[PDB]
Amino acid sequence: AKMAFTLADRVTEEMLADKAALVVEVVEENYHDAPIVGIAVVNEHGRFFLRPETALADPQFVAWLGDETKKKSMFDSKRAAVALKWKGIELCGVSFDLLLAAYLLDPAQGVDDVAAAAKMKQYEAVRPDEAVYGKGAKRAVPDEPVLAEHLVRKAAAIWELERPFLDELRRNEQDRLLVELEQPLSSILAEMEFAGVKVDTKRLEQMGKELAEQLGTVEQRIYELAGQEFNINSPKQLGVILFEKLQLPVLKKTKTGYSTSADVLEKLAPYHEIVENILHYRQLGKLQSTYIEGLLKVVRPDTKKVHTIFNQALTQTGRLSSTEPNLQNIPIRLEEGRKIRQAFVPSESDWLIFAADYSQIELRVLAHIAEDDNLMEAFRRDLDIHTKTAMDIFQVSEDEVTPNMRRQAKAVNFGIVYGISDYGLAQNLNISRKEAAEFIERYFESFPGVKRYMENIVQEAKQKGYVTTLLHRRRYLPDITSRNFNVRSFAERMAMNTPIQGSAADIIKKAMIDLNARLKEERLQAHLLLQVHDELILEAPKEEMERLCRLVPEVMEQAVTLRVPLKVDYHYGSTWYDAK
DNA sequence: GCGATCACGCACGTC
DNA sequence: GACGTACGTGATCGCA
Ligand SMILES: OC[C@H]1O[C@@](CO)(O[C@H]2O[C@H](CO)[C@@H](O)[C@H](O)[C@H]2O)[C@@H](O)[C@@H]1O
Ligand SMILES: OC[C@H]1O[C@@](CO)(O[C@H]2O[C@H](CO)[C@@H](O)[C@H](O)[C@H]2O)[C@@H](O)[C@@H]1O
Ligand SMILES: [Mg+2]
Repeated sequence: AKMAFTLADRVTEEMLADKAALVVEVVEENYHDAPIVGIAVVNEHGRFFLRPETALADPQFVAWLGDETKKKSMFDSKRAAVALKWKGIELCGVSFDLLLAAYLLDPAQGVDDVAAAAKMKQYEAVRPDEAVYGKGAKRAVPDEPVLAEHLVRKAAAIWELERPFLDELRRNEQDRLLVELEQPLSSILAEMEFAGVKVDTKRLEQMGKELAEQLGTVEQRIYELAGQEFNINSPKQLGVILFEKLQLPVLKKTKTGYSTSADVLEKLAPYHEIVENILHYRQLGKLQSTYIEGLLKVVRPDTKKVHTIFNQALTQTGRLSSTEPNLQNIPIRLEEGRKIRQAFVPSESDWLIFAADYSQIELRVLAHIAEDDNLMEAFRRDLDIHTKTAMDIFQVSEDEVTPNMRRQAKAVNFGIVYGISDYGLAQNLNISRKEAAEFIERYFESFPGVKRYMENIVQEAKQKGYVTTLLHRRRYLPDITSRNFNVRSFAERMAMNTPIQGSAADIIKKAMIDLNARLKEERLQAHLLLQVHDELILEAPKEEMERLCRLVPEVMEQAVTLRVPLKVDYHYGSTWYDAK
């Protein structure tokens, strides 16, 4: 049965009530400078559809959008807020975001439209967006009657579902997590995305040119060494060259053929000079295709900025992700790739990039949650944690810790945080399962509080059905009761890891909210550009650097109070590369 | 049948 | 442990 609404030709006062469900529809996946295709409002007075050209040109409607005392409930308010920012319109007063509510209640549902959220509460009187707009290439905005009914049904669902969602959040003790953390964060991310990051495209193009020259040389050397020409980028052609023509050992298999992962190739390098060249080719080609060509494709040519979109409602642990471009995986480990960061520059003359990162936040969170006396003392002394771990597991003095010992202890520390397993550690360190098991046993002997946490958290996951983070984010783990060893073991590792990774995510999100409040109080021009899981990147006038050196680390260190200190390192410079 | 698209396995970049 | 993008390849679709 059809849903009744007014297809309005002009904005009226009853559309401007002080509580409403609002839909401001942006169909393009990337909403930056994208069209708004229609607007729906549902409130005490009825249901309304407005054409955007009309509504967004109407002073009363625009004033209503920007009035913080006029409360709106929405789904994915950041998309609307950013699309409106590109049109110079402020959206304020969003008091409920159904996307973030659904995400907090259960991130595993993968809710990404109103219909998916609605089905959580047995409400089905709204179509999935994919049904209305189609998917992929065939995607398209439908004719007005179809569009208007869809937007009004979405607004009506939001209007109905706010109360039951808030009720369930309150039962879970997650209502403050929504209202005081995720919703305010959404506004901060909207500002970050809209500001964008300035790119030195000439520098990127120069790099592109160098890389292409190097790739040509290496490509030709590979042909020479192979005694043949082939698609180095093909798994089938390369496999025939390495494991048939050149007879290299097959040390590892993939589902459907020969593994050629770098870890495998590293092992084969002693047998034939072609291998080191394939590795080099892959290094350069990744930089060329993903970073140089990829970034240049998405830079806006007018302003030379890139505008990422942070997906706030995707990861199972409460981290953000970043897309189009992903600015959370710009190279840093190897110097050649690291130079890519020289192309990320401040957006104004005489400004600088300032970067601040937490030192070992996940192990500090683990020390806190596990109340492990040895680990807490280590951080209270601000020790090098990997050297301390080596001292304990290998039973030696600090002087006797060799580089290889520190390297292996570091890998153990990562294993412990990720959800230790003897097979996984063995693969990482390239040792036997028995040997890896001995490393883990020694670790738990030195850190018995961590051992107790790991046992207890798996038991809690089984008993309650989920694990929780410091600020009450939850992750359900139904596979924890599986009678399949591999399925169950993966869930156990999630039970161990999620409260650590997720609590670290909670802390940095709170730090962002606190930082923006402090920046506004101090009336600094500095602002956030990016978050990369445990680090915040800002730009500001050079004259603000001294103040930021004190202000940013303090805010990040004081965001929460743990049983150990939090420690933040910081650097600044004329490009992201130099903020090291 | 011939591009256009979709789907998936794979490899590799970050924290 | 958590992500996103690029690529090659084979399948499928879209329309005659
Ligand atoms: O707008 C972000 C918000 O939208 C969702 C879908 O509800 O993701 C869409 O937007 C993305 C960013 O452009 C795409 O990466 C994604 O493919 C698209 O479905 C949410 O998942 C997200 O939180
Ligand atoms: O032997 C106990 C030890 O095994 C683990 C897995 O490493 O859990 C297993 O043992 C349980 C009972 O004590 C089950 O509840 C669990 O499902 C099973 O996998 C550890 O958590 C536990 O300490
Ligand atoms: Mg760090």
